[PDB]
Amino acid sequence: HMTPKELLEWQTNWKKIMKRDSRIYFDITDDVEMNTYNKSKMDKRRDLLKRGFLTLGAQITQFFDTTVTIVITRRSVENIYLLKDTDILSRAKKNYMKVWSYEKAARFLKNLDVDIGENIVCRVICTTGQIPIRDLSADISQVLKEKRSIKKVWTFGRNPACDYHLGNISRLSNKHFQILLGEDGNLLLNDISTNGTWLNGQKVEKNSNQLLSQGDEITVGVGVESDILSLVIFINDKFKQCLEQNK
Amino acid sequence: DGESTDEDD
Repeated sequence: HMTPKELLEWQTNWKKIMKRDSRIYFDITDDVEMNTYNKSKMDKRRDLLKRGFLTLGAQITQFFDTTVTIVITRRSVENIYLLKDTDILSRAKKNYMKVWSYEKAARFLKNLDVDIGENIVCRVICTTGQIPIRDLSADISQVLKEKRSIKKVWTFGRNPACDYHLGNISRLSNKHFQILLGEDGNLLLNDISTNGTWLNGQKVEKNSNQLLSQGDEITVGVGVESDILSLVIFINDKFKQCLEQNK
Repeated sequence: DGESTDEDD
């Protein structure tokens, strides 16, 4: 809802702040009691976050001191008003310090860019945001040696063994839809799902191959606003050329 | 994992 240019500017400014004006303290206190397992799991998560922020050039202080700009905690940020007045999170808050959960910190790191011989057929960008950008690829050699009208098949589904994992959403099928590689670099959408697939906001006929176009939006999980997952297809035109080159 | 899909009405 920010323009791409605005979000980039937001990133550029934060990147500078991390490198010059940032001193981060990690809360050591835990609000739940956890077996040493979950605790060493969250400790591993902490170390990841630390390394991430260090990459961005931020200071990591071991003490809740006079200079802290951000406090990163595991504990409930929303229930800080319930803590004792002596609590570090209470004092940071009432002094308008930035207090982030681990989930918020990880998301911030991700936003600052922290975290074969076969050509790109198309690039899939999730505009709902549940999935990072992935490319569909195919070997030009294998594709030209195939005489069948369908050169390759990519399956999308909740089953993590599929070519593209749609995420774990009960209303989505283990094999929801497929993308087929037509003969001249053409791409087809095939819905094999139980609850249906949409193309540019129109429900496609099940088990029917529909030609895909540049910037076509594929949406699943329609009916429940929070199960909705949109995928935009950008077709690589040079794939058609490396195919026409290697005849 | 690999559960049966939650069908809509």
